[PDB]
Amino acid sequence: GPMVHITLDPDTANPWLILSEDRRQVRLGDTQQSIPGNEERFDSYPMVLGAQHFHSGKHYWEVDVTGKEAWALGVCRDSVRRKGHFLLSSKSGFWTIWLWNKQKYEAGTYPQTPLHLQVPPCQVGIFLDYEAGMVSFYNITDHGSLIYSFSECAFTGPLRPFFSPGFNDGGKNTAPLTLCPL
Ligand SMILES: C[C@@H](O)c1ccc2c(c1)N(CCCN(C)C)c1ccccc1S2
Repeated sequence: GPMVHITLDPDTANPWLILSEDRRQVRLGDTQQSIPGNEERFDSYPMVLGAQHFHSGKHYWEVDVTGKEAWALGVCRDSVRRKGHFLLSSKSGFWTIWLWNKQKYEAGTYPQTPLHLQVPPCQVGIFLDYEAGMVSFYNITDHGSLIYSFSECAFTGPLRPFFSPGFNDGGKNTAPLTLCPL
């Protein structure tokens, strides 16, 4: 079925991230880790990919975001740029939504789309339909209501799950993103 056990890919993880031993949780650290500058690693924001690659088909996973003031979630092309600054944009191979400033939910269209959520999500579901060209986000706290769906996505090659537990801010947003057991 579509549900997939996601694990995080340590080789992609920005040095400001701390991954759990089981690679099912990620949080912001208070200082940068000393780790390699390999080509796969995101170097400018606290971002990490799932290890799994999606070439086709339907895939679903859930993430716990309880109480965090910021986070970003979704899917991206494996071929996205890893080094440097960029726009988390569905014009650049990212299909993402995010929260920042405790209450500002946005979809990563270009320009960005403000999202009005009646029930702040504590868990988010991400449904990828490769052949349908869609990435859809569901509010598990609100009986699975639709947060946002990207459609007409140009998918070529493998996609990857995408995560950020926040940006660097001073160490306030310290709780992890946790991949829910399915
Ligand atoms: C504009 C778009 O390209 C972009 C790129 C990288 C990131 C974000 C947005 N934001 C939202 C803006 C935050 N900023 C004002 C300090 C994030 C939200 C949650 C976790 C990480 C991030 S990093």
